[PDB]
Amino acid sequence: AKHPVPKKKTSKARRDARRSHHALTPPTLVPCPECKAMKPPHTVCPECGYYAGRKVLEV
Amino acid sequence: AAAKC
Amino acid sequence: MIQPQTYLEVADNTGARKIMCIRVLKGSNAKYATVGDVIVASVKEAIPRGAVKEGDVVKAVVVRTKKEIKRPDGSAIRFDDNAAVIINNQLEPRGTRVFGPVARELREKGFMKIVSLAPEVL
Amino acid sequence: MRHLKSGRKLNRHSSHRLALYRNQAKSLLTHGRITTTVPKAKELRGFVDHLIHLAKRGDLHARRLVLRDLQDVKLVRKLFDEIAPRYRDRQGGYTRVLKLAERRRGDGAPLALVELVE
Amino acid sequence: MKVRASVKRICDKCKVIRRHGRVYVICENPKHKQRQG
Amino acid sequence: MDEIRIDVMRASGPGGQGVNTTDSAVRVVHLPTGIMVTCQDSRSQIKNREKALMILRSRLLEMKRAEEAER
Amino acid sequence: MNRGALIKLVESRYVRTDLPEFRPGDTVRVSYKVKEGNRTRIQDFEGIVIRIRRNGFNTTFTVRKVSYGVGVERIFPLHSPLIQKIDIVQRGRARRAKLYFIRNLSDREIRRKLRADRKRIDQDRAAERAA
Amino acid sequence: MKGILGVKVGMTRIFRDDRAVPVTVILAGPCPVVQRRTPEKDGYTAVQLGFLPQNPKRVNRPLKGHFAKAGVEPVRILREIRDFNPEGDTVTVEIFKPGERVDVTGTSKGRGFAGVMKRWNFAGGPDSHGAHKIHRHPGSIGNRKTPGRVYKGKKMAGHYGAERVTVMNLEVVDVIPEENLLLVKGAVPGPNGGLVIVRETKKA
RNA sequence: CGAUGUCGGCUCGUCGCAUCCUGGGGCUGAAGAAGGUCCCAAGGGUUGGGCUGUUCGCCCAUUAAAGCGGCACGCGAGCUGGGUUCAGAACGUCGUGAGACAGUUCGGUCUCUAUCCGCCACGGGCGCAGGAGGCUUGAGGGGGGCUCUUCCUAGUACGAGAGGACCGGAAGGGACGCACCUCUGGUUUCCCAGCUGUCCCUCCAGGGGCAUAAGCUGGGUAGCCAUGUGCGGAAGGGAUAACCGCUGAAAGCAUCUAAGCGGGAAGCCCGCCCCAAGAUGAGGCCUCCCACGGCAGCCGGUAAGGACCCGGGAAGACCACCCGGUGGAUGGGCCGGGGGUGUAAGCGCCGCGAGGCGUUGAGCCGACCGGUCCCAAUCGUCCGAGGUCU
Ligand SMILES: [Mg+2]
Ligand SMILES: [Mg+2]
Ligand SMILES: [Mg+2]
Ligand SMILES: [Mg+2]
Ligand SMILES: [Mg+2]
Ligand SMILES: [Mg+2]
Ligand SMILES: [Mg+2]
Ligand SMILES: [Mg+2]
Ligand SMILES: [Mg+2]
Ligand SMILES: [Mg+2]
Ligand SMILES: [Mg+2]
Ligand SMILES: [Mg+2]
Ligand SMILES: [Mg+2]
Ligand SMILES: [Mg+2]
Ligand SMILES: [Mg+2]
Ligand SMILES: [Mg+2]
Ligand SMILES: [Mg+2]
Ligand SMILES: [Mg+2]
Ligand SMILES: [Mg+2]
Ligand SMILES: [Mg+2]
Ligand SMILES: [Mg+2]
Ligand SMILES: [Mg+2]
Ligand SMILES: [Mg+2]
Ligand SMILES: [Mg+2]
Ligand SMILES: [Mg+2]
Ligand SMILES: [Mg+2]
Ligand SMILES: [Mg+2]
Ligand SMILES: [Mg+2]
Ligand SMILES: [Mg+2]
Ligand SMILES: [Mg+2]
Ligand SMILES: [Mg+2]
Ligand SMILES: [Mg+2]
Ligand SMILES: [Mg+2]
Ligand SMILES: [Mg+2]
Ligand SMILES: [Mg+2]
Ligand SMILES: [Mg+2]
Ligand SMILES: [Mg+2]
Ligand SMILES: [Mg+2]
Ligand SMILES: [Mg+2]
Ligand SMILES: [Mg+2]
Ligand SMILES: [Mg+2]
Ligand SMILES: [Mg+2]
Ligand SMILES: [Mg+2]
Ligand SMILES: [Mg+2]
Ligand SMILES: [Mg+2]
Ligand SMILES: [Mg+2]
Ligand SMILES: [Mg+2]
Ligand SMILES: [Mg+2]
Ligand SMILES: [Mg+2]
Ligand SMILES: [Mg+2]
Ligand SMILES: [Mg+2]
Ligand SMILES: [Mg+2]
Ligand SMILES: [Mg+2]
Ligand SMILES: [Mg+2]
Ligand SMILES: [Mg+2]
Ligand SMILES: [Mg+2]
Ligand SMILES: [Mg+2]
Ligand SMILES: [Mg+2]
Ligand SMILES: [Mg+2]
Ligand SMILES: [Mg+2]
Ligand SMILES: [Mg+2]
Ligand SMILES: [Mg+2]
Ligand SMILES: [Mg+2]
Ligand SMILES: [Mg+2]
Ligand SMILES: [Mg+2]
Ligand SMILES: [Mg+2]
Ligand SMILES: [Mg+2]
Ligand SMILES: [Mg+2]
Ligand SMILES: [Mg+2]
Ligand SMILES: [Mg+2]
Ligand SMILES: [Mg+2]
Ligand SMILES: [Mg+2]
Ligand SMILES: [Mg+2]
Ligand SMILES: [Mg+2]
Ligand SMILES: [Mg+2]
Ligand SMILES: [Mg+2]
Ligand SMILES: [Mg+2]
Ligand SMILES: [Mg+2]
Ligand SMILES: [Mg+2]
Ligand SMILES: [Mg+2]
Ligand SMILES: [Mg+2]
Ligand SMILES: [Mg+2]
Ligand SMILES: [Mg+2]
Ligand SMILES: [Mg+2]
Ligand SMILES: [Mg+2]
Ligand SMILES: [Mg+2]
Ligand SMILES: [Mg+2]
Ligand SMILES: [Mg+2]
Ligand SMILES: [Mg+2]
Ligand SMILES: [Mg+2]
Ligand SMILES: [Mg+2]
Ligand SMILES: [Mg+2]
Ligand SMILES: [Mg+2]
Ligand SMILES: [Mg+2]
Ligand SMILES: [Mg+2]
Ligand SMILES: [Mg+2]
Ligand SMILES: [Mg+2]
Ligand SMILES: [Mg+2]
Ligand SMILES: [Mg+2]
Ligand SMILES: [Mg+2]
Ligand SMILES: [Mg+2]
Ligand SMILES: [Mg+2]
Ligand SMILES: [Mg+2]
Ligand SMILES: [Mg+2]
Ligand SMILES: [Mg+2]
Ligand SMILES: [Mg+2]
Ligand SMILES: [Mg+2]
Ligand SMILES: [Mg+2]
Ligand SMILES: [Mg+2]
Ligand SMILES: [Mg+2]
Ligand SMILES: [Mg+2]
Ligand SMILES: [Mg+2]
Ligand SMILES: [Mg+2]
Ligand SMILES: [Mg+2]
Ligand SMILES: [Mg+2]
Ligand SMILES: [Mg+2]
Ligand SMILES: [Mg+2]
Ligand SMILES: [Mg+2]
Ligand SMILES: [Mg+2]
Ligand SMILES: [Mg+2]
Ligand SMILES: [Mg+2]
Ligand SMILES: [Mg+2]
Ligand SMILES: [Mg+2]
Ligand SMILES: [Mg+2]
Ligand SMILES: [Mg+2]
Ligand SMILES: [Mg+2]
Ligand SMILES: [Mg+2]
Ligand SMILES: [Mg+2]
Ligand SMILES: [Mg+2]
Ligand SMILES: [Mg+2]
Ligand SMILES: [Mg+2]
Ligand SMILES: [Mg+2]
Ligand SMILES: [Mg+2]
Ligand SMILES: [Mg+2]
Ligand SMILES: [Mg+2]
Ligand SMILES: [Mg+2]
Ligand SMILES: [Mg+2]
Ligand SMILES: [Mg+2]
Ligand SMILES: [Mg+2]
Ligand SMILES: [Mg+2]
Ligand SMILES: [Mg+2]
Ligand SMILES: [Mg+2]
Ligand SMILES: [Mg+2]
Ligand SMILES: [Mg+2]
Ligand SMILES: [Mg+2]
Ligand SMILES: [Mg+2]
Ligand SMILES: [Mg+2]
Ligand SMILES: [Mg+2]
Ligand SMILES: [Mg+2]
Ligand SMILES: [Mg+2]
Ligand SMILES: [Mg+2]
Ligand SMILES: [Mg+2]
Ligand SMILES: [Mg+2]
Ligand SMILES: [Mg+2]
Ligand SMILES: [Mg+2]
Ligand SMILES: [Mg+2]
Ligand SMILES: [Mg+2]
Ligand SMILES: [Mg+2]
Ligand SMILES: [Mg+2]
Ligand SMILES: [Mg+2]
Ligand SMILES: [Mg+2]
Ligand SMILES: [Mg+2]
Ligand SMILES: [Mg+2]
Ligand SMILES: [Mg+2]
Ligand SMILES: [Mg+2]
Ligand SMILES: [Mg+2]
Ligand SMILES: [Mg+2]
Ligand SMILES: [Mg+2]
Ligand SMILES: [Mg+2]
Ligand SMILES: [Mg+2]
Ligand SMILES: [Mg+2]
Ligand SMILES: [Mg+2]
Ligand SMILES: [Mg+2]
Ligand SMILES: [Mg+2]
Ligand SMILES: [Mg+2]
Ligand SMILES: [Mg+2]
Ligand SMILES: [Mg+2]
Ligand SMILES: [Mg+2]
Ligand SMILES: [Mg+2]
Ligand SMILES: [Mg+2]
Ligand SMILES: [Mg+2]
Ligand SMILES: [Mg+2]
Ligand SMILES: [Mg+2]
Ligand SMILES: [Mg+2]
Ligand SMILES: [Mg+2]
Ligand SMILES: [Mg+2]
Ligand SMILES: [Mg+2]
Ligand SMILES: [Mg+2]
Ligand SMILES: [Mg+2]
Ligand SMILES: [Mg+2]
Ligand SMILES: [Mg+2]
Ligand SMILES: [Mg+2]
Ligand SMILES: [Mg+2]
Ligand SMILES: [Mg+2]
Ligand SMILES: [Mg+2]
Ligand SMILES: [Mg+2]
Ligand SMILES: [Zn+2]
Ligand SMILES: [Zn+2]
Repeated sequence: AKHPVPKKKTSKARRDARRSHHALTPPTLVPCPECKAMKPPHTVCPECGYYAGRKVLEV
Repeated sequence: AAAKC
Repeated sequence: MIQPQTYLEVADNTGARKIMCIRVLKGSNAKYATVGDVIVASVKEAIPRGAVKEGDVVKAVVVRTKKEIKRPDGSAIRFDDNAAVIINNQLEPRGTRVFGPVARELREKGFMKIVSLAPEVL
Repeated sequence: MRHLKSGRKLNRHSSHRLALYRNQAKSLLTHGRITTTVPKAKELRGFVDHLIHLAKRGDLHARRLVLRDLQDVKLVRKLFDEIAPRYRDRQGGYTRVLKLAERRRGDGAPLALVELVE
Repeated sequence: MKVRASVKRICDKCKVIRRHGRVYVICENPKHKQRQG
Repeated sequence: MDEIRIDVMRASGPGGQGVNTTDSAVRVVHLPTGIMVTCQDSRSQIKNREKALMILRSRLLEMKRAEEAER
Repeated sequence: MNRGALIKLVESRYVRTDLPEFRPGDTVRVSYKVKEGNRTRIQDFEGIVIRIRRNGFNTTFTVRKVSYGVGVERIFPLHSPLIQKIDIVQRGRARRAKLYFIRNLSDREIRRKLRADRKRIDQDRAAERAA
Repeated sequence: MKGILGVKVGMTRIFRDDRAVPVTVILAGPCPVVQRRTPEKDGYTAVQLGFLPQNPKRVNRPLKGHFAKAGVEPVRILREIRDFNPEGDTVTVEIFKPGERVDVTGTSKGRGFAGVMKRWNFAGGPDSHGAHKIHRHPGSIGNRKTPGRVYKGKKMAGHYGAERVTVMNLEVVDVIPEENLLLVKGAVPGPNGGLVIVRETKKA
């Protein structure tokens, strides 16, 4: 190869147009039925230890 | 690098 | 699957023992020859005082291939060597004996005298 | 392409991955429940279930077969005398993977528990 | 058909006609047929 | 010159960018007899065409002067 | 649906059960219906079964025989209608499912490696004693 | 012009006149006429076929209303056969007889991101003689300052397969109507279990 | 000249047409067959080798043919580096010499990261005046487009004979293209077995690690594949080119033309296959929800629907697409079948023993075809119309 290199400085408008896709999405959170605390679905509740109606781990 | 000789 | 550079044993008594394929006589640009196809070949090894001699450019029909030939009945057949019978421009053998079995495909392709002279048609 | 290919690679060559499943098997049959990353946990189920099912068979042949992976006669002895009887009437499904809520701090890895079923 | 830039009568039985924007020579002798081109 | 074919092409050997891109080499073919003469003696195609035609003539002459001798 | 069952159902009209069981290492004689110019005749191909690749109705087997100084291998569909009959000529004992290695063996070398399978020879002699 | 929806079952081969016939098995029957496109209403002629009954618990209200207007049980797949007006309200394999020639359309197998060699049969590069990290590369893609660009449609690496492919003029080897089975000679796009469409050939 | 890398090869093409072949013609010193010559025609095709760095050229064996050119003598931020084109050395030659040479000879550092245009793929956003789920028309694009041999007609027409047709009709190929995995043939990183050295478990027996990122070897399912299989080039309609006419003046004849009408190419349009309504000119059909509440706008709560999350998938870089989510057979397990390996361990018997025999087609056993709720797709959350004007 022959060491490609930017031909022009990227403008403030262009670099920020590139970043139009970089916003995070907030995490999906559901209320845990046992203790009402918000937590990701399909995970053992890290607050009360519950999943699928029963206790699965100590907290 | 070769030369234009 | 015979192509240029391929060596074949000679299954006749012309005196040629080994021919080297130089052309697949099958249209403009055939990649391979199988049983019943004709090739042009150089004679790479011959026994003394034969019909043909080393260095001759000759024609031959392929009679056995190591690549298996498949058949409409769903079967196949495979030989231990690649072998050919030297012929003239009228497709007739140039020797008087044919050594070893030959593919029945040769019958279907008008090499009847060869089929006649072979000790087994398979 | 990977069309209809079964089996995860986990960025380990063939012997490292085999040894990985063996060691995770030993830890699981030892502690009953272990935490690991989600993909490892999913793959561990079948590796361990097979060793438990062979233990449920109980013959000498099965014991020597289980021994090729577990290597530990005490642990195999615990497998045949304590673990396997719990599953006599169970037709597979001896292991359970539930996913944890909080990721590993230093690399973001999603975690899960794998445990023997009751 | 002769195709050339100079088309003329070759024999006394030749006929110069203009059909379809082109000059032709026609003749009972088929050697003498000419198109200008 | 109607029974003669003249081929031009790049020459062999030294010259740098010049010899790489210049059709200085010449071949002259006597089409009936088939005998050829080549010349890349100079840098110029026209000089090599002239020298090649000279040698070709001289050689066809010796061929004609020799069959005349054998008769 | 059950795609496997559909294919087996399509195939079942073409399945045979008249042929004797054989194994790689056995010497076998396939009488094969062969067309020759106009007519059809039966041609016997006898040799050692060096391979049986299984796929239900699509099973094929390969038979090897040295014919007039040249090795010949014929590959047969096990359920082809072109096969008149297969006669077991001999039971050989092999240690592996595919006998490719016998292509590079001498005559005595094959004789030594594929010895007579007494067990299945006795099974063959005990059968045919059902009169 | 007749047609039917079907599923690729798998390949096998049958024997017919002492010949092995490679076949692909298709499960085509039965397809209920769900809507007929007419010149008066739609500007063209076609029959919307259904295929495979579906769990009504998974069929939303817009689709349930569509099936209702036909009095037809909910169906997994709706495809139109263009320029086809069957007599009945159901289409079965019976529309084909052994010996006819059909066109089969399916969704090819997806190679994903495919190299220039797999996708376009390019020659790639040499494997020795100094070839430097280009063994599967496409080589030159243009000229120089004229035209100074790359043509549209340029053969390059990219996605391959999982696209509509129609293979044409296939022999109908057999029709087994009690199982809704069509047997076709040769190869048919896509994987086992794929949806296919079987039309009367356009070859003559 | 504060650098526009210079030959040939390779790779990938694309264009021109002054056409190499194939298609259509006129003239022929065209009997037929085969040629010559010119005209039309760029749709497709245009082989493999020996020599040399070669371009070029010659040669071998074929072919329908083995076209010629443009694209920075197309293409080195795509590869090569044999030649050219530095520093070493040598021969011939020139020079007293240092050195010199379109003279020769052997050797001689070719730079991981693509910003913008362009190109191949794939998404995100908004738009297409209600909000939605399907199914579609095809403007416009793209793909493709080759050709040979044999047979019949008929050994006829033609020819003294040798030779040997048109027209029409069959059959079989080569190369290329798309798809496919039944067959043939590959792979198959752990699916089975055998084998050595060493260390270990547990002493025997049986096993495990390592010898590669498989220690080695014999095999090998599914998948992915070609060497394997199917299928394609069309047919057909239309309009034409050169060319051939009909009728027919000007110009009592003649004229394909000036009025008008025919015939006529592998080319052109359509036809075939694929894309496609961002076709902002944003199309059509079938179905679904519906006038909600608060000062062409805002604010919520909803509808039909959708997304999030999860189980996955011959779908896939991510994304997307597709299926499934307990009213469930989606993955995992388990079971049956297929498939591979080829007769496990243990035991008993024979042998001094290595081993052999039997139990036994046994044991093991990825992915393939199925069954089975045993394990996991728990529980949910958030979006999402109220329809401008004439
Ligand atoms: Mg580079
Ligand atoms: Mg470079
Ligand atoms: Mg480099
Ligand atoms: Mg760089
Ligand atoms: Mg700049
Ligand atoms: Mg920049
Ligand atoms: Mg700036
Ligand atoms: Mg700014
Ligand atoms: Mg800035
Ligand atoms: Mg930018
Ligand atoms: Mg800013
Ligand atoms: Mg970025
Ligand atoms: Mg954010
Ligand atoms: Mg011989
Ligand atoms: Mg001989
Ligand atoms: Mg010699
Ligand atoms: Mg000699
Ligand atoms: Mg001979
Ligand atoms: Mg790939
Ligand atoms: Mg893929
Ligand atoms: Mg890969
Ligand atoms: Mg799988
Ligand atoms: Mg594995
Ligand atoms: Mg890695
Ligand atoms: Mg790694
Ligand atoms: Mg990594
Ligand atoms: Mg690592
Ligand atoms: Mg290792
Ligand atoms: Mg442990
Ligand atoms: Mg604890
Ligand atoms: Mg841990
Ligand atoms: Mg881990
Ligand atoms: Mg398993
Ligand atoms: Mg015991
Ligand atoms: Mg979970
Ligand atoms: Mg940390
Ligand atoms: Mg860290
Ligand atoms: Mg998470
Ligand atoms: Mg004149
Ligand atoms: Mg006249
Ligand atoms: Mg000239
Ligand atoms: Mg030059
Ligand atoms: Mg030189
Ligand atoms: Mg110099
Ligand atoms: Mg030099
Ligand atoms: Mg110059
Ligand atoms: Mg199947
Ligand atoms: Mg023998
Ligand atoms: Mg022995
Ligand atoms: Mg025995
Ligand atoms: Mg499909
Ligand atoms: Mg479809
Ligand atoms: Mg698909
Ligand atoms: Mg495929
Ligand atoms: Mg590639
Ligand atoms: Mg390829
Ligand atoms: Mg491809
Ligand atoms: Mg290549
Ligand atoms: Mg290659
Ligand atoms: Mg390499
Ligand atoms: Mg290099
Ligand atoms: Mg490179
Ligand atoms: Mg390399
Ligand atoms: Mg490249
Ligand atoms: Mg440039
Ligand atoms: Mg350049
Ligand atoms: Mg430009
Ligand atoms: Mg795709
Ligand atoms: Mg396609
Ligand atoms: Mg056909
Ligand atoms: Mg039939
Ligand atoms: Mg059925
Ligand atoms: Mg300069
Ligand atoms: Mg500068
Ligand atoms: Mg500058
Ligand atoms: Mg510079
Ligand atoms: Mg060109
Ligand atoms: Mg022209
Ligand atoms: Mg022509
Ligand atoms: Mg012509
Ligand atoms: Mg003639
Ligand atoms: Mg004549
Ligand atoms: Mg002519
Ligand atoms: Mg002319
Ligand atoms: Mg052309
Ligand atoms: Mg050549
Ligand atoms: Mg050589
Ligand atoms: Mg060469
Ligand atoms: Mg050369
Ligand atoms: Mg030269
Ligand atoms: Mg010629
Ligand atoms: Mg010709
Ligand atoms: Mg250049
Ligand atoms: Mg060039
Ligand atoms: Mg270049
Ligand atoms: Mg370079
Ligand atoms: Mg270069
Ligand atoms: Mg460049
Ligand atoms: Mg550059
Ligand atoms: Mg570049
Ligand atoms: Mg550049
Ligand atoms: Mg060099
Ligand atoms: Mg070098
Ligand atoms: Mg210097
Ligand atoms: Mg001297
Ligand atoms: Mg002096
Ligand atoms: Mg002097
Ligand atoms: Mg001197
Ligand atoms: Mg000098
Ligand atoms: Mg010099
Ligand atoms: Mg010179
Ligand atoms: Mg030199
Ligand atoms: Mg020298
Ligand atoms: Mg040099
Ligand atoms: Mg050296
Ligand atoms: Mg580098
Ligand atoms: Mg960029
Ligand atoms: Mg720019
Ligand atoms: Mg761009
Ligand atoms: Mg979009
Ligand atoms: Mg509208
Ligand atoms: Mg609206
Ligand atoms: Mg929609
Ligand atoms: Mg949908
Ligand atoms: Mg459409
Ligand atoms: Mg269009
Ligand atoms: Mg447009
Ligand atoms: Mg078009
Ligand atoms: Mg065409
Ligand atoms: Mg005749
Ligand atoms: Mg007649
Ligand atoms: Mg004659
Ligand atoms: Mg004809
Ligand atoms: Mg093409
Ligand atoms: Mg393909
Ligand atoms: Mg496939
Ligand atoms: Mg298969
Ligand atoms: Mg296969
Ligand atoms: Mg195979
Ligand atoms: Mg294993
Ligand atoms: Mg060991
Ligand atoms: Mg031991
Ligand atoms: Mg160790
Ligand atoms: Mg190691
Ligand atoms: Mg090694
Ligand atoms: Mg090993
Ligand atoms: Mg292996
Ligand atoms: Mg293999
Ligand atoms: Mg396989
Ligand atoms: Mg295989
Ligand atoms: Mg396979
Ligand atoms: Mg494939
Ligand atoms: Mg192939
Ligand atoms: Mg074809
Ligand atoms: Mg055609
Ligand atoms: Mg017309
Ligand atoms: Mg008149
Ligand atoms: Mg008239
Ligand atoms: Mg007019
Ligand atoms: Mg007309
Ligand atoms: Mg007419
Ligand atoms: Mg479409
Ligand atoms: Mg739209
Ligand atoms: Mg659309
Ligand atoms: Mg607008
Ligand atoms: Mg509007
Ligand atoms: Mg527009
Ligand atoms: Mg509008
Ligand atoms: Mg619309
Ligand atoms: Mg419309
Ligand atoms: Mg969606
Ligand atoms: Mg996935
Ligand atoms: Mg995705
Ligand atoms: Mg992601
Ligand atoms: Mg993904
Ligand atoms: Mg996402
Ligand atoms: Mg869903
Ligand atoms: Mg749910
Ligand atoms: Mg399931
Ligand atoms: Mg299951
Ligand atoms: Mg899975
Ligand atoms: Mg089985
Ligand atoms: Mg079996
Ligand atoms: Mg035994
Ligand atoms: Mg045993
Ligand atoms: Mg033992
Ligand atoms: Mg034993
Ligand atoms: Mg004893
Ligand atoms: Mg033994
Ligand atoms: Mg078995
Ligand atoms: Mg095992
Ligand atoms: Mg098992
Ligand atoms: Mg099984
Ligand atoms: Mg399959
Ligand atoms: Mg059930
Ligand atoms: Mg909840
Ligand atoms: Zn909780
Ligand atoms: Zn005249």
